[PDB]
Amino acid sequence: VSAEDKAAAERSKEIDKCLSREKTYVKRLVKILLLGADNSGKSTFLKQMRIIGIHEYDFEIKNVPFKMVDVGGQRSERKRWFECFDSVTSILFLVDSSDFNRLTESLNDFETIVNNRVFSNVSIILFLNKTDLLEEKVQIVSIKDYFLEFEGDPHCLRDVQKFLVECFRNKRRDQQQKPLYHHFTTAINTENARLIFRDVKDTILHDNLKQLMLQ
Amino acid sequence: VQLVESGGGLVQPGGSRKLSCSASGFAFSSFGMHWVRQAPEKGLEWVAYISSGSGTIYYADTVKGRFTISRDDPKNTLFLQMTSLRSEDTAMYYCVRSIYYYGSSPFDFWGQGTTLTVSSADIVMTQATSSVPVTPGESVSISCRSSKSLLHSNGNTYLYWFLQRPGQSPQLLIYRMSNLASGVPDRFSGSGSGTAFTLTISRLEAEDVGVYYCMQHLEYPLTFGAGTKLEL
Amino acid sequence: TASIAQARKLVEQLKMEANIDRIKVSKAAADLMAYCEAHAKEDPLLTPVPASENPFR
Amino acid sequence: ELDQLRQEAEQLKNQIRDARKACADATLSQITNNIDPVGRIQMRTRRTLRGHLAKIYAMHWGTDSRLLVSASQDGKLIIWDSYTTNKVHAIPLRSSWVMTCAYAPSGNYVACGGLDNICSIYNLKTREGNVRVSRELAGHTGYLSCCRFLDDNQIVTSSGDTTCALWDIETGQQTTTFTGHTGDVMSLSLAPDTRLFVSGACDASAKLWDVREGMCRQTFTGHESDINAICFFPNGNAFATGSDDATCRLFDLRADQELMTYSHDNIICGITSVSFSKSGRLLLAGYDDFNCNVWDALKADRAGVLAGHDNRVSCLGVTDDGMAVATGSWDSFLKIWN
Amino acid sequence: SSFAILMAHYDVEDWKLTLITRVGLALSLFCLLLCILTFLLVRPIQGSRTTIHLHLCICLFVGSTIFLAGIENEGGQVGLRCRLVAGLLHYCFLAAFCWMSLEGLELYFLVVRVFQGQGLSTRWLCLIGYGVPLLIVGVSAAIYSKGYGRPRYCWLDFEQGFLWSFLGPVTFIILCNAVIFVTTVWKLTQKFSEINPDMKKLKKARALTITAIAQLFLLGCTWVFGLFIFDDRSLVLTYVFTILNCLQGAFLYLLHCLLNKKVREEYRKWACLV
Repeated sequence: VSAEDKAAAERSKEIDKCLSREKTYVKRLVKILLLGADNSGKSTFLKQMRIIGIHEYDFEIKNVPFKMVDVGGQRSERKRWFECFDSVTSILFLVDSSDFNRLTESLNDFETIVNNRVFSNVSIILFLNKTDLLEEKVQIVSIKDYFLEFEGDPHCLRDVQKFLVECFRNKRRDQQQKPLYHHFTTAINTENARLIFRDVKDTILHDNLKQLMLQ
Repeated sequence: VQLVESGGGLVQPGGSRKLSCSASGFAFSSFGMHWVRQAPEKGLEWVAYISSGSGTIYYADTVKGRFTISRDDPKNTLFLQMTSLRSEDTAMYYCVRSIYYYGSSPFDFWGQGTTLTVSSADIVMTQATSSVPVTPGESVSISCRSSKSLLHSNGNTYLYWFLQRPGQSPQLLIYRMSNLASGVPDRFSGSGSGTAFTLTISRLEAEDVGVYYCMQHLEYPLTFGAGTKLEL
Repeated sequence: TASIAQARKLVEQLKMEANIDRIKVSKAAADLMAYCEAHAKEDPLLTPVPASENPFR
Repeated sequence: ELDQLRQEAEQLKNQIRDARKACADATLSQITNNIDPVGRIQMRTRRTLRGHLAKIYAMHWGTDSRLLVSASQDGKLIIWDSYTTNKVHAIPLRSSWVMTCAYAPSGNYVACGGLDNICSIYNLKTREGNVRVSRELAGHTGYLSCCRFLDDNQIVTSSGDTTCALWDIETGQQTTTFTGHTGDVMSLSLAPDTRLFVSGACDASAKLWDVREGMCRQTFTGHESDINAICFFPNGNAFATGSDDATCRLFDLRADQELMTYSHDNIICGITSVSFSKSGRLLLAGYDDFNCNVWDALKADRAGVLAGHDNRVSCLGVTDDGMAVATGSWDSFLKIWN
Repeated sequence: SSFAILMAHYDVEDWKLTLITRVGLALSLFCLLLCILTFLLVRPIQGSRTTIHLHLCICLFVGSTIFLAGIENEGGQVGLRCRLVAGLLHYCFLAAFCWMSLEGLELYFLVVRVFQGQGLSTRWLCLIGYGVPLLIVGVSAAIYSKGYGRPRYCWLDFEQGFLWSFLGPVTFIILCNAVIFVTTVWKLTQKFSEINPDMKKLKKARALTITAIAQLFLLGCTWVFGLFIFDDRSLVLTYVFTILNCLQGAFLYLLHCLLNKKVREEYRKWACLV
């Protein structure tokens, strides 16, 4: 309107188009939060997923974006500010099973994380890592030397596996508004993405159907 | 930054010609471009204007329909094409950069120009005088006149002061009538009353001579004055 | 003797925080309200301005 | 030994308590019991600024009261002209979880910081035509809460590792560090004279700090949970805090005790942001109930409400000339009120 | 002369049908108008589904108003008014059916592909809803423009099979939506226990019976009976068609507006404000 604010308006329109070019990508994004341990082989899992303070990873599966957030051992943060992950759809937990002496430690973290208020509407995906040293240790070292509630024999693998899963599952107060999932992977390094994909799809379908059922 | 132009020469009546400008050292994809002309022994005149985003184009009234202005962002090259030249098109050309957002300083960097030889709503400015003898150590005020108010409703004022030292390209002295451009000694100033404006220089020294120009940018087209020559 | 050093540091901090010039509450409240009333006439949010001079009108 | 030092500390604490109690000759309510209520304040939207794609987390006004910077959790800063809702600049960031921003007084630089534990300083006036980063400041061991400029070469930084730092921008090294809190720190503010500054630290305690020396001069207590906001009164001898107790408090630095409490029975949500006005008469605060409240500071009553947002309000700002108010909330919009 | 003459094929005449048609269309018009108001007013519920609901309600309101106003003719020679009325009714009802098809496609996106990486723009939805009916009317008029209007009614003649110009687009829609409905219900019966764990057999059964009936009156499958109204020896189907389809809008609101929780919250907020 003054021969120079017209140029300013044109500049603003260019910036507006540049911003609006990204909404179609922001609106189709899935976020996962990864938690693990120093001995749990997080790096090997990330490398084998063909990917690439806080680390970010971005990839795509079957034309759907995915973003993964690696917290480099900052779990000591226990205040509400650190719960700015309210947009997350799943928490992926890697836990060791061959080093029995550390197992209890993992549980003490687990019960701390999944019982917070913000994560009551999110799903938990549990991985028991590498799960093949047990096949060579259950016949060597009995699992009764560290735990007392076990009822089965030291040598049958299935009993030990069921016991582990039950101990992990019994840590949730008001267990689940969305279910817990679990799998066994050693060096598969190829099929993990499909399992994550199916579990995320089930959670989103859960939410869609609950939204549709408005009576 | 740096701008280098090319394409001059001598032409016969009829025919066509093409001029090019190449930029180096800055973000050519966020600036706006102007082409300005100069008579062999006289003042300046605006030729054409193109803007970033390729949204607007403005041409001159004396040459509309024979000329075409265009740009190419990835290669940083600007083109002007001309046809059917007459004896009134003997002149020396220059390119000018300008950027418009809140607080910018348009007309900051001028190129080096080139030579080309051929065998009622506009606001008219008048330069007060052609020559003023001065001496080193004194102060000087150089003034020019206008035909309409240059103060728009939003607090602005649109008159520009440039200087042309002997044998060089123009350099910005004052933008928007009261400000000071970068890389300039702090002994210059500008002020004036409605439609009558004046540039003030204190402590006249060497390499402070040339010819001074006052330009307007309120509403296309752009119009120049005759110029004022200084003798030290 | 890390505990002794920590206790000494706490004692030093408290000693520094002890001998500080103090005044009454009434003077502080008086200063606050005086500052408010002094510039009460120039606050555009608390006292509106004519519509003509308002940039956002 | 340890017991004797503890007993001496207890004696000093008793001395401090007695000194604080002896100076309470009156309450703030009794002195100002003859001041006219402000009445009712009905503010309204003047412009709506659109364009962000996520939640706003911080904003800062400029020194000319026309330009502002805003920042969201999608990795972008935007410099807006508030008169014509023009966009002057859009700057992309390198990390997405970023929790503070600031605007340099001279109009040349900006700053940002967050979970990457590094503070970035950006330059605006360039001969090439772009906005490019100039400094990265590193040395903290925890997340970054707030950062404010002091001059064109000195900056102040607060983190959640219980420390604060003063930085020289030209060199890139800390000149002094402030330690003495137990829990992590959330917010800080600077006095008009630019010689002292205050901060609160998630332990129901607040501290005042001296820049030229490096020592803590005094601390105050009284809350029951975290402290989420803090601000300076215009004259530089007062401050106000908000907490997750839904209770706001006003402290003075020369009375060495608490002065005023703002609370209501129908409110059960905490305070996210606090700011003052030009004359110190309006105290403005954003809550988790989806709106903002305008308090009369010297009365501790409700003067007005701003209820235009569809989500939690987390950013509140006031001009240097007193002509506007700016709000930003989780709905991805900024609003200007007058 | 009732509302069952639209899908009639033997010039049915009876007064009971006329009375049913009048009462049903009156209630439908009232409910549909107040539907449009409510969907324009309530904020927290914008999305694709709200848009398609709004457009469907508008089309039904306009078409029902025209039909109730001007179907009956003078019984003699046909003027221009009768032909224009026939064309306008044809366009309006085809528009309603296309909005129903778009509702079905939305449900497909919502239940088949859970990923929210798709979606459509308001412009394309408006183009598809109001564009195909115009093309169909234009082509039909170009081929045979003497078929519009009848000696006793301003509806399509039976010559050359011209009535199929309304039963062509309709049938093809139903046989698609009838698929989607089944799929949706099926999946709910594999999930209800995991969404409401404290419900018995009655609660679950009632929850899977109050939802399916709600979904039936958008996917316009209640019309199927009317496709068989072609004999004077079969009046039970005609009565079913008239009584069920005249109450389309009233059932739409009783299912999708009153029984929604957020709508009740906004209604209570409105009452508190005023």
